Amino acid sequence: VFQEFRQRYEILAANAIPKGFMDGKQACILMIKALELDPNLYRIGQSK
Amino acid sequence: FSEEQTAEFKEAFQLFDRTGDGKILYSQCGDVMRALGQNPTNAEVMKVLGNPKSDEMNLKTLNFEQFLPMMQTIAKNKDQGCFEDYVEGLRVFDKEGNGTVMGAEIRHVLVTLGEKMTEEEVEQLVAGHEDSNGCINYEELVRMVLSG
Amino acid sequence: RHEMPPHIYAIADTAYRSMLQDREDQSILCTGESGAGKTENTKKVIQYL
Amino acid sequence: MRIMGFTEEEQTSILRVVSSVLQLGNIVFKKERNTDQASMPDNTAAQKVCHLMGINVTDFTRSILTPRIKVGRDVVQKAQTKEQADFAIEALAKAKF
Repeated sequence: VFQEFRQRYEILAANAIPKGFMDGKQACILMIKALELDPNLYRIGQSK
Repeated sequence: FSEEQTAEFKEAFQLFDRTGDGKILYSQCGDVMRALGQNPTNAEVMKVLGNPKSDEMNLKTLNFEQFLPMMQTIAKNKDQGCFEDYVEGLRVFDKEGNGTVMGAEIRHVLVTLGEKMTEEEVEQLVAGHEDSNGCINYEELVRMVLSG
Repeated sequence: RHEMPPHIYAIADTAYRSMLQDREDQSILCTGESGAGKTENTKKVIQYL
Repeated sequence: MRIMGFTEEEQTSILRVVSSVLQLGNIVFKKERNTDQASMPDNTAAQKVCHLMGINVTDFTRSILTPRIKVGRDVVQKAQTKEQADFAIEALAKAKF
């Protein structure tokens, strides 16, 4: 789910997210972009 | 570096000498280094200790002459783990984010992870801060350890 | 699971932790023809949990 | 209220729960042509709410969008829609106030 991913893996890319309270969707987007992983190995769902 | 603080350095070095001349065991001199604010992991200590073995560490001491380049190499770290690291990692280490962290889990994951320490080490570390909930406020203890 | 080698204890652990985290009730279904040992695994999981 | 004998910490907690019930309005739900069940597009408002409320966000929005009802003796998990979820959160605001 959106929220669990970031809270579980913000510790990995700590500098990724802004310190403000941002929704899990965009936070996950930005953190995964900051991971620089291939687009095919994963997918963004509308809820997961 | 400078003789500015080398006086305190000398008195501390000779303070913990078992022979009283300027020869202090490798474990002991690392402990003094850590007591001097400069507290690195024993890994880089052995790395700059000529990569000795435990026997050499407990048999071979060090003069004050080589102690200066030794703290010089220690000062080449120029930084250690940050405070935000510790607070966020302990916050995400708890099970429910209840402003605190359980005690027994902390003791276990401290004596049984990465650098190994004895049980009484982390015991007197957490000692005094215990509570009936078993969930200690990680913030106060981590800032006490950082500032202290 | 990825840490430990494969075992049914790891299966039960994963099921329980998933139920705890996602709050979704987990379930376990053992299958196989009679004589393949559908029984021992179940009671072992029982004592494990 | 200070003359009444109200400590500062309970005053701040009162102000924070009033903050919570104020923020409760900004919760928005989205309908989908599939089933039109309640969906949270951007829970940052609910995020801040449950944050200053002292409850997890995930289980909270799960319970809201999915109510753990109980029929007979077995629990059932249905799906919520715009009307029932909005009514539920508004009744929650009423009860909290």
